[PDB]
Amino acid sequence: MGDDEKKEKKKKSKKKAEEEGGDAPAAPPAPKPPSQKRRAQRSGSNVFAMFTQHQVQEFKEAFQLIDQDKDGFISKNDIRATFDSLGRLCTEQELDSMVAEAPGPINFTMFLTIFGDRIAGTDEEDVIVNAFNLFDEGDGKCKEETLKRSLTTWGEKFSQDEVDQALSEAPIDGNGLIDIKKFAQILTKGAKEEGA
Amino acid sequence: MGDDEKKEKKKKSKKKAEEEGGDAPAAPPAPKPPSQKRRAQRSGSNVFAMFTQHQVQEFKEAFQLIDQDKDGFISKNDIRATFDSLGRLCTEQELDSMVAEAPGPINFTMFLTIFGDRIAGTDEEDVIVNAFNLFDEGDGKCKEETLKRSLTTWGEKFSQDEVDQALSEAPIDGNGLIDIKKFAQILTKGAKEEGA
Amino acid sequence: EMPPHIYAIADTAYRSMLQDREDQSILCTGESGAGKTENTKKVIQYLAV
Amino acid sequence: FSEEQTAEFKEAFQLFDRTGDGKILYSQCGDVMRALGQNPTNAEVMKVLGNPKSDEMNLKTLKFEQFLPMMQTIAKNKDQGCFEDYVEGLRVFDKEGNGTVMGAEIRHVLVTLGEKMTEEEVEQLVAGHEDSNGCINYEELVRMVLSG
Amino acid sequence: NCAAYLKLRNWQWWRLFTKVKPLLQSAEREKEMASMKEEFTRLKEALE
Amino acid sequence: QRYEILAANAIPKGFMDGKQACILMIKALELDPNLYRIGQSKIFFRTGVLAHLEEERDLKITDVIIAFQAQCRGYLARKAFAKRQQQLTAMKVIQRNCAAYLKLRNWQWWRLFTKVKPLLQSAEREKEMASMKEEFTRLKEALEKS
Repeated sequence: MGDDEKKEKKKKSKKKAEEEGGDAPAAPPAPKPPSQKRRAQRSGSNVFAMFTQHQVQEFKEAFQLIDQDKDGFISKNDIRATFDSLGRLCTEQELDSMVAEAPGPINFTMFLTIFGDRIAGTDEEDVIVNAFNLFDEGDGKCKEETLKRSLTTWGEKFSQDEVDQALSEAPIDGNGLIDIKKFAQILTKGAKEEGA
Repeated sequence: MGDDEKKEKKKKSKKKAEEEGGDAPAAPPAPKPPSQKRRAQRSGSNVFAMFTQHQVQEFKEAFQLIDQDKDGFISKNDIRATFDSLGRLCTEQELDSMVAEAPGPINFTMFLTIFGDRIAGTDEEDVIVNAFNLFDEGDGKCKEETLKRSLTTWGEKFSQDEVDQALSEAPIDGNGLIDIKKFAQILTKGAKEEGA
Repeated sequence: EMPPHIYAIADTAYRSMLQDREDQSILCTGESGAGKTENTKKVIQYLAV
Repeated sequence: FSEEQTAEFKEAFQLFDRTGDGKILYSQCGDVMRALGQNPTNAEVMKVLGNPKSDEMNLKTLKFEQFLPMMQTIAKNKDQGCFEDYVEGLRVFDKEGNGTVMGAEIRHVLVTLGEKMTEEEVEQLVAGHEDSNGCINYEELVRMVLSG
Repeated sequence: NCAAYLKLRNWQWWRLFTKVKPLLQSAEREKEMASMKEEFTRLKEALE
Repeated sequence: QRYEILAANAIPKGFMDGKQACILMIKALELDPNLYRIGQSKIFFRTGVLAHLEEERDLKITDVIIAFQAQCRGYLARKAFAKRQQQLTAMKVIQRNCAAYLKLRNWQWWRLFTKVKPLLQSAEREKEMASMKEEFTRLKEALEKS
């Protein structure tokens, strides 16, 4: 007695992560004298925008977009014909691998199991403004000579090819590659489709 | 019938409050008569509207590391699981005190009313903060010695044991117990550590 | 109850002035070391509180 | 009083308690009464309280069938004024006779007369009913006090 | 980022942000209440 | 325009010359002929008199100027009563709390709303939206006439 509560603690699994991902742990609590389980807290949920408010909304609700045959999992044929329903298709191999970023049944939970956990990639846009915004000596701009000379000469170096591609894309005005716009040009509410 | 609404809420109400009289035993708790859902409505309760754009989606902004039922929930079987893995606790005695914020599906459409029930559930600010903020006079606080005189001499008289434990604990802050904060330790705007 | 004193006249002054709007002077008289010097600093000690 | 409004009074009582047992401080009597459609002078109340000084005025306790009879024992009332009474009784700062009233002086009467107002009480009743020179149109200051 | 435009614009699990993804809502009244928000303080402050 | 109602009985009939009606109010609390002095605007008093009759005028204006100050107190207390309109059952709740204090700092839904709560927009906002439109217009009008 003091026990029936603890019987019940096991249906968490029966629809979240565990039925794919014992990877994402059920964490054992509940020591029978039930004064005890006040030690089991997850203290400190903060960093930069983990659910960013124009992204992870969409991802999850693109389960209701990416589940095409409306089964409740995501097949090889789900990701495909749903990308075809937008446009640019991956080959079945590219898809196969993109499914194999999980062990098999990428359903509603396995989907977000790999989605959230992957917290790393590219730099944040406000860091990317700091990229050239920390080089300027006032409130001003960036002299074009200095952005050309740097990309080729300094530290990690580009090829000519690497600069010229970046240069037809690069918004030159007043001999000054006003950096703030080019940063938004590369990474804002960016392109679809490439994942999931 | 409508007891169906109340079986879904003998699941979800039960989310308030049927076993709540725990160590202080077997109280006259929440009633089965349907009108009384609105005595469970006491002050300290804010619940944001359905297509919230987001004060309700902020619960998605943490969703990942909480849930059970991921088509997207926390059931009976998830505060009669999750609090033993997230915020506090329960003996069969205090069972559905805390587990009375989920004896039945906290759907996302109920995450809504669980951070709703966070800023609501257990006697929240208008009760707790004001328990002493009403004994208080103004931009003030209450005197330490006078609060010792209370706890023992006023009403159901308590023991030495009870005073000593609640003495070493009492936030004595300038000859006066910082009552507003002894209660609202549990509240404000700068932490994302416990309960949820 | 506020009677013959440098104070007494000074609250007569302080009240009237503000009613009547005629400005007020308090002027000691009389010879050497006759406490002009002080009865002044009383008008000072009066209005100060 | 009807049970209806008396229930509202039961609450206006119930709210204002100390040790938690149906006990209101003497101090609170007139003020609660004032909200309850009444303006009982401190002198009127002091009669039906039994002349306390500040000490036992702050210390002595009411309970509901001391409060509610008091409420009533003033409420059915004798002289209580109207516009005509209060235009004369507020021509009460006319300086020459002017149809407009004295700014400092309206504050002072409120400190200086009978029921001595604090600075706080004085300023609140008066403020912003004067003009640039500090003349208050009493003909209106009257209706302001008499309804609200 | 500059070499990432030249190279890293290329995986399978990164560039999925728009087309049918602004159709998931939770941004409408914000677009107005960003511009109105700026006017909201521009109205509050100047008044006070 | 102060002593007025020392004689609530003497003055009636709406309005009344200043100067004269003052003799009517002043006589009604004895105010002896040799001790008060009338000019155009100023009144002058002898030692001892002004002031105990100002004081005793507080005692004899009572009737309407105390019932003036009363209306004020009224009008104000309506707005200002506050301080004790409260504690009762919440004090008894301190006792609920205290019987459980051993289990109080020990609490379930504590802090997990608010650290990632600078980083987010969409806030109170639906409560805002309707009332924000109402707020937008009002804020304009009030700035205008200032």
